[PDB]
Amino acid sequence: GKGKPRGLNSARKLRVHRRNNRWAENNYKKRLLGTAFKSSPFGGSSHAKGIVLEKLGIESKQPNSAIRKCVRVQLIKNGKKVTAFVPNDGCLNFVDENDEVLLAGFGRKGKAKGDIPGVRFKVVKVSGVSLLALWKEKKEKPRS
Amino acid sequence: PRAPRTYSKTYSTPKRPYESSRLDAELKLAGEFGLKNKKEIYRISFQLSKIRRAARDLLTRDEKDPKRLFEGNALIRRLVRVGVLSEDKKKLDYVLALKVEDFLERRLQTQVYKLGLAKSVHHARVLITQRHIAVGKQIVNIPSFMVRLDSEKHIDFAPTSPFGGARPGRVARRNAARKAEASG
Amino acid sequence: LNVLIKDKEREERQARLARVRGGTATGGAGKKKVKGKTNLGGAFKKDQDFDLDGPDDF
Amino acid sequence: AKVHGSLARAGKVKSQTPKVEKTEKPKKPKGRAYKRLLYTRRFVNVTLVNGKRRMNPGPS
Amino acid sequence: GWVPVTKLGRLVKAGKITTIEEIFLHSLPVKEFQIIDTLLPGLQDEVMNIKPVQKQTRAGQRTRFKAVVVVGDSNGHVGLGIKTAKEVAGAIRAGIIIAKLSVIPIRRGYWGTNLGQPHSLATKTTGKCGSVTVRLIPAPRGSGIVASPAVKKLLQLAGVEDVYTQSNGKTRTLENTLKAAFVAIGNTYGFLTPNLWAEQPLPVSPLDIYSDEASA
RNA sequence: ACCUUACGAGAAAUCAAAGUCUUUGGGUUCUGGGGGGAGUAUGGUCGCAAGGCUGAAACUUAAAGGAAUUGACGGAAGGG
RNA sequence: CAGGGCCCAUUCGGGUCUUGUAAUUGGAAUGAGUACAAUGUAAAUACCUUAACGAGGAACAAUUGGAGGGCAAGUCUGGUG
Ligand SMILES: [Mg+2]
Ligand SMILES: [Mg+2]
Ligand SMILES: [Mg+2]
Ligand SMILES: [Mg+2]
Ligand SMILES: [Mg+2]
Ligand SMILES: [Mg+2]
Ligand SMILES: [Mg+2]
Ligand SMILES: [Mg+2]
Ligand SMILES: [Mg+2]
Repeated sequence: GKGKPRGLNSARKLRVHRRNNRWAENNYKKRLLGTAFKSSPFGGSSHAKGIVLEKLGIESKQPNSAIRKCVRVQLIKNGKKVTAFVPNDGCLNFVDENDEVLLAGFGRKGKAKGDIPGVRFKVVKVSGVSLLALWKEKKEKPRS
Repeated sequence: PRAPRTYSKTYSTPKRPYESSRLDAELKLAGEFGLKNKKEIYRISFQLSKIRRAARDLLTRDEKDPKRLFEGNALIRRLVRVGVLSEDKKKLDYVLALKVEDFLERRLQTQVYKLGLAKSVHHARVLITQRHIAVGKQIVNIPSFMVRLDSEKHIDFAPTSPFGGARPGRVARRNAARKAEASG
Repeated sequence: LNVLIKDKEREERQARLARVRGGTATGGAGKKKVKGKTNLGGAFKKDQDFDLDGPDDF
Repeated sequence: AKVHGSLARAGKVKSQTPKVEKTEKPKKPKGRAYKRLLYTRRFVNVTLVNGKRRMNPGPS
Repeated sequence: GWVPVTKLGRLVKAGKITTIEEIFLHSLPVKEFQIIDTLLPGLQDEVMNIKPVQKQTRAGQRTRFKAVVVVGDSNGHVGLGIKTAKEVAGAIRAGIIIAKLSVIPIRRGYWGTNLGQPHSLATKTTGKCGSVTVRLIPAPRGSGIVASPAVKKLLQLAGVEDVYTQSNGKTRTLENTLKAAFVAIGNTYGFLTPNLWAEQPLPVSPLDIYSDEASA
């Protein structure tokens, strides 16, 4: 009889079975436990400002031979330490030190993106100026 | 606070962005009817989808049903009035078989071209937009006007314009000023 | 500047081998022939088997 | 692991690219006119053909 | 020329058989493609994809090309052929032969009210190849073929104007999904409906009217 | 329990049930939702103990897996 | 400047009847903008209307993302290695 009950008064069993088995999912369990509000560095927001600690030369995974040019940043709202990847060619020459950067995710919904081992965020703005505007020389930085 | 203004969106982009057949179809439509973007074609396919959804909701209803009779006659009447639906085909099954070229033939741009005041759909577009056109005795500068098939007899040039007369225009008056300057 | 250098040498190399009738400098005495280029199209890049076989040849 | 590296090389190729200046072109039309020229290049004037229509042929 | 070898080929060359409905009516097995392109001269073909298959060997991989072809004329008939060959052009040519050999009819119908010509299918109909199941549901006018691109072109080539489709299984396996859709539109003439309930006089075969236009 | 078909089913191996399942509803109970981390931590609860039963997450990863095919190999068996 | 049968039944001659390119030239048309005025408004601003001015290629110059696949669009040319 296909598993599940079929009787006309058996809605309670179907409801509680659906709740119990809804816990087996990924997105539902994450939303209902609220791990984004508790165990996420951004705390569930899309973006976050932080202060650059140092500049890292993280090497990519196999097979890929490169140095990926990320930075360590301490978040302003949490004080949490975070690694952020500075996206384009030559753009690490803007992100020097003690700066206010704005950070976003990479799009992989909390996962490390590519051959880059263990970074989950990218840099968007440095010192209030966006990184592509600096890269395309539309604008230029303040002194500090 | 005051009552909120209602608004609605009038188009919808298609589901697959890059499909070569649909792209070549919409470019044929835009070239033949003189349109500027794909948003106009999306607007017409949205309007047609709403008409088809109402007709689909009525044909599930049985015949002699009062809602089906009332709203089917009203929808058929609005379609035969604007001229998208022919005078013989008036049975709510022809409504389903309509397609976007039926709506696109009724715009003021293609009507100005078909009446022959224009020589092109692109000339028709700029003639409408630059206010040399009047569907009643009233200027219309909207190319998507959807003339109502007793207004087709009355599309003509505006009275307060050149090409309907009584004063030439800026560049003509300038050139006449230069030639009267050279005469004196 | 280096691109300037390369382009200029290219143009000059057109000029020297204008007078000399065949291929390389010194011609048939030379013992060295003039090479050509293989028009591959796009066939062999990141080399594989060709799905697009040609039905007819001009 | 290897969190260090050679940070001195950043921007190498972007600095090595020779600056080639853009040629100045006539303006392309905007709007309905641009769709008009795309329609004309695709449907009435199909001057370039190889039995299959291509939009950006490399020099054959 | 052709110089046919089948009784059916001699009959279709002589002009005794002037339609393929007689073949579909008497379930005559076609084995010569010249019958099909003689009786349906207007069908036009399209090759779906060419994917390479490989057999491992002592040194490397013997590779061959699999071509999927759909023929059809745009009212009532479709054929599906799939052929593996050493050469891509041979695979396409032989697939056009195989697709012409497998031509079956389609029962078009009405979603309601029988006013115009038949636009849609008569019933819901399913088909299955591999894990893939394709279901086909009759749609109102102006709905168009609501299908993924391959099975949309197959239903366009059948002559259907509007049909809802539902899939199940590994639908990215294109050859299996085409064979499932082929079985699904083949079943349209398999379903018995109350308009088909009335009895028929069982007409006699052209192979016995014209029995002396065979070889001897 | 076995043998043969394949009406049928299935991804196949195979199956008289693993059929009567997109033409999807005879009744009912239990379990699963990509691979790890992990049957791990932690809290209960049973046990003299050894342990049993319940049982996560952070983080990490683009496959892990099933059944078949063709090769290659075997301190496997035969033949020429 | 790159094209069809035919009037021709006048072999590679005008090409009507069109379709698009042009370091080839012409006038027409109009708002964006500016501004008397009136209207608008509690008073204004703006819209609607309207004298006067306001166009045409360095002018009144549309971007944003892309061009291996998914998924429209390179049988390119330099650079790095
Ligand atoms: Mg009950
Ligand atoms: Mg996980
Ligand atoms: Mg990888
Ligand atoms: Mg599905
Ligand atoms: Mg295995
Ligand atoms: Mg761009
Ligand atoms: Mg790029
Ligand atoms: Mg590029
Ligand atoms: Mg493509």
